[PDB]
Amino acid sequence: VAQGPNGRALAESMNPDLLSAIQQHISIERYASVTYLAMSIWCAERELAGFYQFFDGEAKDEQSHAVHFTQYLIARSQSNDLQTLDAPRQNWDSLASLMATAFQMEADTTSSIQSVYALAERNSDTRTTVFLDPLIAAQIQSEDQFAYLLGRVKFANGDPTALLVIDNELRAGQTQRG
Amino acid sequence: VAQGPNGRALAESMNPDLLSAIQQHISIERYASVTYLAMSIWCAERELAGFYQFFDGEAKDEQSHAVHFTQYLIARSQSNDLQTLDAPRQNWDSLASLMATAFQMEADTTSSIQSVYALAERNSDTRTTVFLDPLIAAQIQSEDQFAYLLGRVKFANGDPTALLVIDNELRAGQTQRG
Amino acid sequence: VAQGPNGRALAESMNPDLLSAIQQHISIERYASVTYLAMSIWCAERELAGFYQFFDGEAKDEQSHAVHFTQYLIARSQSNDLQTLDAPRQNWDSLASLMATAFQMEADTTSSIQSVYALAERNSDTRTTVFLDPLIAAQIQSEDQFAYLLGRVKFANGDPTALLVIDNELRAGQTQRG
Amino acid sequence: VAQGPNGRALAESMNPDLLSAIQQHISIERYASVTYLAMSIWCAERELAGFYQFFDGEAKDEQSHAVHFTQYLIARSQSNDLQTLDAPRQNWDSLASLMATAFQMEADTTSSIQSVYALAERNSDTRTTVFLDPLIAAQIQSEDQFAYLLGRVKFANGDPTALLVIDNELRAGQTQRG
Ligand SMILES: [Cl-]
Ligand SMILES: [Cl-]
Ligand SMILES: [Cl-]
Ligand SMILES: [Cl-]
Ligand SMILES: [Cl-]
Ligand SMILES: [Cl-]
Ligand SMILES: [Cl-]
Ligand SMILES: [Cl-]
Ligand code: NA
Ligand code: NA
Ligand code: NA
Ligand code: NA
Ligand code: NA
Ligand code: NA
Ligand code: NA
Ligand code: NA
Ligand code: NA
Repeated sequence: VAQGPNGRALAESMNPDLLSAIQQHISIERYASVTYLAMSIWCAERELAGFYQFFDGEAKDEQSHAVHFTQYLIARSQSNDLQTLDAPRQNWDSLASLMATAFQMEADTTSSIQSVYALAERNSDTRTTVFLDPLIAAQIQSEDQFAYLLGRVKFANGDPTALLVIDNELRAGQTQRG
Repeated sequence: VAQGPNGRALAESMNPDLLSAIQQHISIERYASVTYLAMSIWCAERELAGFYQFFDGEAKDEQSHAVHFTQYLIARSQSNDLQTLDAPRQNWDSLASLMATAFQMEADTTSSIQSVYALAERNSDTRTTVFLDPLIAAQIQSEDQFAYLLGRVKFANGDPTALLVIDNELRAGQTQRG
Repeated sequence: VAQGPNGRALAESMNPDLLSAIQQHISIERYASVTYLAMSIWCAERELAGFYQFFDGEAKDEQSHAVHFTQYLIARSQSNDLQTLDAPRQNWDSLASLMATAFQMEADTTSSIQSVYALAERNSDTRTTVFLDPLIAAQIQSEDQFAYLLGRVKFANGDPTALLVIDNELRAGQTQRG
Repeated sequence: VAQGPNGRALAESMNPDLLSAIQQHISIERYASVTYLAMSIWCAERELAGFYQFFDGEAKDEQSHAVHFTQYLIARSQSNDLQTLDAPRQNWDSLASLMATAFQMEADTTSSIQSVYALAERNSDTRTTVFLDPLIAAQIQSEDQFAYLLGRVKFANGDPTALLVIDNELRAGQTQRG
């Protein structure tokens, strides 16, 4: 029995390019987390309490997704490498603009997973494509969700009354098409 | 065992300046109470039933805070001196203007406590700073709350529809960022 | 009514030095969080599942403490400024060495709060000293806790059997003197 | 409607190489089962009752996994071919050595599935890759589990006290990082 780079028994070696890609993806999700935290603060600063609560939860959920990846590396007997985290964006001119960045962030998170997925396929790492499959499924749901929130906010067309209505929807947990 | 000015056994004498400051602070909170009553009436007069209910409760709560201070003086064996209460403001041009006065009233209430706090520190009255600590903590929450209500009302920008939505929020007990 | 730097109604201006100190303290706690995450990974890599679970929870709790500070700034109508997060330490020669760093991290977190506290006292910011008081109280408990965990691990003197026993204690939630 | 080789209606023909690979994989899992039975006996012979119980359950679970594959062949209207089963290994010099073989057995089971998976991809048999996906997911968990058990036993470094502690963990059902 061989030992992996993190010292645990090694079921199957991992290509160093694939390892690096996963470690960077973990950074992407950690960065998405602090971005959603930044977005929650922006919403709180404008009394959009429902949006604040929503993004506070998204930040915690994205961090969980990141930790889920660190557990996979542990499971594969690979080393983790927790990286420097950039500061998030913190200023937006409108809620519509914030939601556009949020949607883009979710889509970019999926692109990162897709990048890791294709590397794993090239390396015939079937453990990793299997591991990623449900995360892609969740990303589809999140993209559908954030398209819904962005589109609904854009439909409001900057009217405060409509944005207060949506804010209250979010506070109630009405965050998807359902 | 010595007797305090109110006739009870005296654990520790209180500086007369500090006593006067507390007695005046009690007046401040009694005045905040009748102000919130005035504000509840203004809201009722305009069918803003949620705001009416909110301010009716604030008036009762502020009175309780005032009585809490009278109990402290009793506990310190100091005399109370319930003072003349000025008439409150009773006219505003808009709900936004009313909420501005309400926010200012809460902040001014905190300033009064801060004034008492600094006097107690000068007099090394640790009973009094300890007694005031949780009241300052509550004031932070109230300031955060009234900033939320004021900001949300200002966001409405005088639109009746938005103000009816917020009114209904208040009736439901949705009065903070949460 | 004046507006604070984050745009909300301003109950009382905050000195920019104090603001900066709080913003940096938020970074300290965010850094403590990712450090505990790093520590949880190290423990998982060595099959110390109880220590892994403990530090996984500490990481989430420290993040919550950080967010609690961001809410205070919101409450004070001050701007947040979420900063770059350094990479954590990730390598230790022994569990005893890891626990030493963990203890030091908790103590350094308290020192940071103490630094903010003294600045607030200089500025007579009683809202902030009151806000910090329960956090200092929690830090005392955490320091007592981490002294217990470190001392118990040191008592084991590197014996694997003893460390497995303690590991199982941690998995069960036995993490303090009780 | 055509009939498959086992006589049932045939939804889609299967390449004979892929069929043979699955039939041999069934043998692999049947062999893993009897190996874990052998391992349970070795542990029972040395009064390691927790390890005995663990491996007794693993043997039954591995047999279930094997039968799950036979059901897939039935579902695909393909013939099963239950093969001669070799005798398992039955002697080890230490629990650490036994656990090394167990870990290797789990990893080799995954390699067999990976081999079948790649054959199915070459044959564009999407039913089979889909069928295998959750089994690969389970194998990741089992590899993580057996790395944990092996690493924990190795950490004990042959000390009977530590091995008794771990034995009791296994009897309680504490068999993973959790
Ligand atoms: Cl908008
Ligand atoms: Cl951006
Ligand atoms: Cl208005
Ligand atoms: Cl006025
Ligand atoms: Cl140690
Ligand atoms: Cl260090
Ligand atoms: Cl051994
Ligand atoms: Cl062998
Ligand atoms: Na902001
Ligand atoms: Na980054
Ligand atoms: Na009136
Ligand atoms: Na008065
Ligand atoms: Na490590
Ligand atoms: Na940092
Ligand atoms: Na204090
Ligand atoms: Na035997
Ligand atoms: Na065989």
